[PDB]
Amino acid sequence: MYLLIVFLPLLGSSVAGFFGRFLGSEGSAIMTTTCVSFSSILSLIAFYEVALGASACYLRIAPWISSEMFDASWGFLFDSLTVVMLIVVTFISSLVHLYSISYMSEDPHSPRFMCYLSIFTFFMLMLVTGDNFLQLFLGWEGVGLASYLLIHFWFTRLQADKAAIKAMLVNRVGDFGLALGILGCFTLFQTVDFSTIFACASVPRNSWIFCNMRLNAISLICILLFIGAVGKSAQIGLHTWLPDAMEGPTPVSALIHAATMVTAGVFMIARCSPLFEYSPTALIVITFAGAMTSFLAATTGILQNDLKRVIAYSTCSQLGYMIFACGISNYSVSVFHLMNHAFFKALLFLSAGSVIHAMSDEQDMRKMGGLASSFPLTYAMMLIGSLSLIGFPFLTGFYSKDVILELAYTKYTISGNFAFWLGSVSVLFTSYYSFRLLFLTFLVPTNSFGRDISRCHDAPIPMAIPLILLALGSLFVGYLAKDMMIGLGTNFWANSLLVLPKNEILAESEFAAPTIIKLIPILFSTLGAFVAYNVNLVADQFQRAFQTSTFCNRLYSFFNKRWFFDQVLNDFLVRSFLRFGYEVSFEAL
Amino acid sequence: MFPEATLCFTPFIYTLSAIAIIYTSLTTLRQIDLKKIIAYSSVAHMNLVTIGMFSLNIQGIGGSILLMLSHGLVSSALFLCVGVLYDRHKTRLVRYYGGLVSTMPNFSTIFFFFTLANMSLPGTSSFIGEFLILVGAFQRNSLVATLAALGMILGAAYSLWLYNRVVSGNLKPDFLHKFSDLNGREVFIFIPFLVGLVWMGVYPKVFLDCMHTSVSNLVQHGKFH
Amino acid sequence: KKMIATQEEMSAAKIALGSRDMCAHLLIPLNKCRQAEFYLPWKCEDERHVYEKCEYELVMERMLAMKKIREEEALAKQNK
Amino acid sequence: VGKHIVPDKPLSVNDELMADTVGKYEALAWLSGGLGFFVGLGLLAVLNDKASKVPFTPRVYPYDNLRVELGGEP
Amino acid sequence: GDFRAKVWSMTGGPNCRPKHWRRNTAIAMFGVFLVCIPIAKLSAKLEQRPHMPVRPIPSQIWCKNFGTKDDYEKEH
Amino acid sequence: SRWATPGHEERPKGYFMNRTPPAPGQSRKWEDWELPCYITSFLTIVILGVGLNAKPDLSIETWAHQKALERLEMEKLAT
Amino acid sequence: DHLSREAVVDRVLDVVKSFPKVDPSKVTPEVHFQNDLGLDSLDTVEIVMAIEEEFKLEIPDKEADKIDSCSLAIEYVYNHPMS
Amino acid sequence: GGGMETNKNKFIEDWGSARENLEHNFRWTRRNFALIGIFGIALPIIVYKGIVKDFHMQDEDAGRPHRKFL
Amino acid sequence: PLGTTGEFFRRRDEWRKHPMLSNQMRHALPGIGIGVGAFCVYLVGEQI
Amino acid sequence: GRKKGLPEFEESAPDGFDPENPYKDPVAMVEMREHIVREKWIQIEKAKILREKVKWCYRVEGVNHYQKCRHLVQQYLDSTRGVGWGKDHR
Amino acid sequence: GFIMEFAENLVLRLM
Amino acid sequence: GITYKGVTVHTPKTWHTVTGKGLCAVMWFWILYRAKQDGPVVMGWRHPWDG
Amino acid sequence: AAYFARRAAQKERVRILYRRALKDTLNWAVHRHIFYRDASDLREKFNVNQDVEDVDRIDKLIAHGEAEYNKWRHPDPYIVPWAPGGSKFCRNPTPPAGIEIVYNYGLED
Ligand SMILES: CCCCCCCCCCCC(=O)SCCNC(=O)CCNC(=O)[C@H](O)C(C)(C)COP(=O)(O)O
Repeated sequence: MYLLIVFLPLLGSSVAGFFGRFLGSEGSAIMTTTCVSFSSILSLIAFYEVALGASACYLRIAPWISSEMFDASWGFLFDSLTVVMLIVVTFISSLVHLYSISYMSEDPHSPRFMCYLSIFTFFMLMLVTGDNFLQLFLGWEGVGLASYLLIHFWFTRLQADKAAIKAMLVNRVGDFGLALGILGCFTLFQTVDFSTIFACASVPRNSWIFCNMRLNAISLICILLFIGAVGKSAQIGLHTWLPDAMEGPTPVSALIHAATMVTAGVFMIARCSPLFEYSPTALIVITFAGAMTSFLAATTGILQNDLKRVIAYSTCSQLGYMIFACGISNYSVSVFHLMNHAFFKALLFLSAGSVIHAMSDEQDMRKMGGLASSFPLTYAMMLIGSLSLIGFPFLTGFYSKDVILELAYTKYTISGNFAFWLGSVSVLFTSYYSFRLLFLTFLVPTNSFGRDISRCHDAPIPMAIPLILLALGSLFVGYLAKDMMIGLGTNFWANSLLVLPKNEILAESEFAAPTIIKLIPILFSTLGAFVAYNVNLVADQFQRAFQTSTFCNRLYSFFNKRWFFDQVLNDFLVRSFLRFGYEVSFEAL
Repeated sequence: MFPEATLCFTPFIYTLSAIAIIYTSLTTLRQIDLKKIIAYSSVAHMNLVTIGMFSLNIQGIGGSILLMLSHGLVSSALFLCVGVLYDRHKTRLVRYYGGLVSTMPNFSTIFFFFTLANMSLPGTSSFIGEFLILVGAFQRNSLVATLAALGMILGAAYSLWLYNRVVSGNLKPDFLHKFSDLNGREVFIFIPFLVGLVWMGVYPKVFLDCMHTSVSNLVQHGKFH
Repeated sequence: KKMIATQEEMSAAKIALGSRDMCAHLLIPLNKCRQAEFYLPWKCEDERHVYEKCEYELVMERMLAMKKIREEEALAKQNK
Repeated sequence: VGKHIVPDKPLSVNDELMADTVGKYEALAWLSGGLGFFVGLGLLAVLNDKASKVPFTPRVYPYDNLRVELGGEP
Repeated sequence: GDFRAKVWSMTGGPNCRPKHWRRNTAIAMFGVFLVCIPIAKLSAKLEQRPHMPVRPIPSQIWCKNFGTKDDYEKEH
Repeated sequence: SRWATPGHEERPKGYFMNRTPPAPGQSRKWEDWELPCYITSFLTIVILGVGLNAKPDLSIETWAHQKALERLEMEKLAT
Repeated sequence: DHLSREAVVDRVLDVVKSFPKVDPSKVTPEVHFQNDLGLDSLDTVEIVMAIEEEFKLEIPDKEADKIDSCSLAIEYVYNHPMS
Repeated sequence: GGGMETNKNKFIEDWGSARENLEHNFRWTRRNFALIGIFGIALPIIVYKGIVKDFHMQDEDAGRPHRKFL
Repeated sequence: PLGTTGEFFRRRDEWRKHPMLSNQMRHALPGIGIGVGAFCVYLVGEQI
Repeated sequence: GRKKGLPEFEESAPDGFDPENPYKDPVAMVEMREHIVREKWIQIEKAKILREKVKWCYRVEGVNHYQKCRHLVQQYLDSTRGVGWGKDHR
Repeated sequence: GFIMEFAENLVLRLM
Repeated sequence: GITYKGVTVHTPKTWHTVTGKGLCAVMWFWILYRAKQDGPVVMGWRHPWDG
Repeated sequence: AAYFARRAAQKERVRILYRRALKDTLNWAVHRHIFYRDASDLREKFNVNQDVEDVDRIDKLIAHGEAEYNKWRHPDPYIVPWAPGGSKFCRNPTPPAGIEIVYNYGLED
């Protein structure tokens, strides 16, 4: 039954890809949805067996790469973290397949699309279930490939081709880092097996020669692995591909670049916590990176005009909260927040997709508005998702976000202080852009085209069902899973996660914090909502500045153009390599 | 035959191969002829092979041999793909092609598979040799392994750029307007290459089991401890 | 506040190393109940309250201890 | 899509490969200022020395700080 | 479009509406189930559960590898 | 209606490997290379799939594994 | 579905009728804006922008400057497949 | 109209043939001298010195003399 | 919409006074009434 | 023709090899190289067997692995220092 | 008789 | 739908309106209930073991 | 003539400049009621100079107006999704005409 979980989406993708000419759109929609849904049901059973039953499963198929001590194998590991990720991936994938059945119903090429969705699901399952670094690397590259294939699904569009190539190249830079880390792991421990490495990780103290420098081997390995995490989770270094990945169809944005694949870096840090716990330097680096990323994405998202762009920058900021939770040695909280984000962000992407479908593919919020009454169900879904995302009390996002902020406050270190400040201000920024989206899309007097209003329609049933299920999740999953995952002294994770005693801060965060510290998230969120209301409804001239002041205009541009990060990178790095390839290597030599 | 000289010249070989991988990959990036792109790719792959074999351990030599065989399959298949295109259209210039996915989907799929194999995608035969060579190099010199792992980034870049400029996009009917997908002979020709690539990629044990004793004795020759 | 749970009991109950503190003799029943009740939050409420009160007291004692040390930092400063 | 443009002039050497209102070095300067914000925040956190104002003593585990349970010599 | 009706693909091309798609879908579902039977048997044979579950679980019906790794000193 | 009304493609679009079908009732004429290549492929499958699984395992790893077991046994049982 | 010439005529003439200088008595589907209706060519630019919003089109700037009459706008809108 | 062969464009073929005959354009300029000095000589020497030092740093980490090379 | 240009554009926007396209801020908290009433009924029930 | 069974080799190092001057008995030199290779594979196979013990102790003992695997971890890490042809010479 | 036992013997003969 | 000077707006499906109203009503009730149950604890007035 | 054409080319520049300035006024305003005033104010800039007759001065004003547009231009202008640069542009295009598919290629005979 455990092999069926992993290989059912592969079977569905194979039938849709190799025999889609016999099934057509309808057959391929059914075949693929059934296989992923059955995998989801078996995943729920595995969660009952492994996490609730406290009975981990180990399955070894065959050796993959056996060369002396090098021991990469086709092996599967099912512990608590694994089944948590299994539920997230399979459930969101089943819902997204069901949604796509109706969302892509008028697209000419739906069978290829469904085959790609299923192959992505299979590679993600291979990623989260691997019992060694090499099977994990196979899953890493496979989800990279499927993401590339789905981003340029509309192959005639030049923007999509550029976006897909950019995503693959940024991910390869992370894969470089990840592969170097794996090489270091094998060199230090003479194995790539997770169980062996985690059993041995506390012993080594030796120094290594890396690029003519003497460094601590464990620290070097952990930083190299974190580079791959930075790639896959769109952190500060390698973040620019995520907003451009919105070129793919909306279901791809919901499933791939918001719920499952974009969180692979967080999952890998959590799975390797028994190794990362013996590198304080790497944890400091991770803390800083996650914090910087949350602030970067939050400030960039407040001026975006495209719905999908706003929701993608949200994802990037939320991924930063999850990375610094890991960097302050609180992995259970980061995984809890990952599971919580997979409900609200998937609800938000699918609700936005419903709006865009209803508005004849209009995506600019400046041509929307006055839509609350025309799309009641979609508006309600977007409200629920937004309230859960901003951390409205007792909703799903409230139970993890504020615990991360309280833990950062309790980390009495330089990087802990840095993360507390940045996450606190990012809360205000995210409240602002969430309510700005709600107000511009649904509540302001309409700025749309009459031809769009006169052709509107709300969700067909294969679209509304997943929206309802995700709304229910975004209301209740946090409260329902809080004690299990982060309850004081819980044994739910067993040996999947490791926190050394010296790093344990959860009690002191729940007990030694001034009551004020716990309220700043509500207060900043309220202030951001109020500022959004004033900017987007009672402001009739706070836009003259951007047309009369050079400094205010450049700042508007700075923030709308993502801090000029893509411009600077392309101007000084990509152009440099491209010019070398012709002018030096080829023409001078 | 000359283990002491082999030791003395190892930094020299490492430097030459690392320079070749970076410079030739970057030259590949700026080539405008199909066959010229596939031919330059082979220079980067063979110099990775040399790094592996001069690492002088099991991972290094095993990976060098496996990558030699895998390259022999993959580059041959890529030349066959370009030849399929040239036999019909009689041009090697990339600019004339484009949008071929809509007229030659079978060729497009096979071409994509061998493009992935040329990027050392895990699951393909070339990844086994590539990663085993990086393992062998890292245990001797971490800098040379670091320079050699840059190939993962550059080879992806040129392989995907080639594939998307040939197969993706729109047709250009002012250059090409008449098309034919693969006939039975071409499909059959491609089948054993696909089978071999997947077979070595997923279960390289059949090859490595027959090689270990010879590789081990090569690695040990000249020393008695 | 003296240690009650032995090493053998904590190992048999499989307590995460960071929850092997003075309050583990109450963590053991709480985790048994949590596992028996599928970790539902409206369940195990007495066990959880007792354990959390113990942990809160531990933190409070370490807060009072730090309050004493910080009022001797000042003694040193005003005598220098 | 519509009608691909067929060249009527000689192509340049770098035509295989061929961000509008801001300059190149100006964009570099704005981004450097943005990153200098993070640097200044880090230096401010250093100056804050939050580690020196922690309101609790460090935790002390039983059994010699769990020496044996953490892999030490029994 | 117009020329794409003369282009053969495995996935069926644009707007693929095979006449017998229901029967073909049923045949594909029967094939996937038949293929899944040996996979399930191999998985049950290969699964290793070192720990007895707290309550009875479905895998106990078909998997007989519960509590077998206790003597890890003899592992090879 | 897309689920209850059957599709319109009586026959698929295109021809597999772009060969026009033979005249009704007739069979496709095999090209000269087909039979030798197919027989070679069958013989390749048979030779590899049988001989590889039938040849003795003489790998150094397998011989050394059995040697390693008995040396750990001879040293464990004895002191 | 496409829009019928009649529908285009009606909605274009309604757009032109809303202009304050234009008197809603001499707007036929063949009137010229700077000859019959007494308008400056910046008014024409505004009317063309209004027609653009009315049918959700993005006319290229070269072609927008050519539209100077009701008939010219009517033919552009009915010949555009995305109107 | 007739044929699968591509309809050649004169400018595209001129561009391609110019690419194939670049060696006739090399002139030994100041820029070329700098580019060959930096990338053809200096950078390989720097990489070689890096690789050798890496081995020497390993040598001294193992309490061994510097390995002679070349 | 004082100038001729703004006046023309405001005249064209008359349809934006559509009854169910406008005053959407009153629809911003759907179910706020039913939820509060249900909470009140539950609270009264809890008294007994 | 080959008899059924695992390959058979001499347990002992060849008699005729002089470590002082190894290029003196060429036949003995070749035999000594093969014997050393076989001995090195026996050490690799020993480290692999010790790794299976750690793997299973981690898995079986869970959070108690630090105290339960300690001796197995020490044995495995000692066998891996100077194993095969990796980062250690002899 | 059995395919594989014959195949075992034949391979041994060829070696 | 209702037509106002050219632009026609279609009324939404009844079950869509009902589902949106009800799910939001459920959310508002859940927030109120949770606030009453465990809001004094987050405010810090009291502790969960108090009693 | 020539003075008529030279004056006509200037007129085109002014009419296109005004069209682009007006479309951008909507990008910075978003709400309709703010657009009304902003459009009225832009129209007043052009009207103040509407009556100039000197041709060199017209050229200088045109160049200044283009430079102003290019500096204060909205970084992220709105585009109709199917227009060039739009979010739907070149998605599922109709196939080109004139494409022939050949059968029975590369036979041994
Ligand atoms: C955000 C963007 C920034 C805003 C941009 C600001 C632009 C500057 C505003 C002023 C620009 C000028 O003075 S632009 C030049 C001033 N105008 C002239 O050329 C002289 C007038 N003569 C004519 O040709 C016509 O009256 C004409 C008015 C063209 C009507 O054309 P028609 O005969 O066809 O009706």
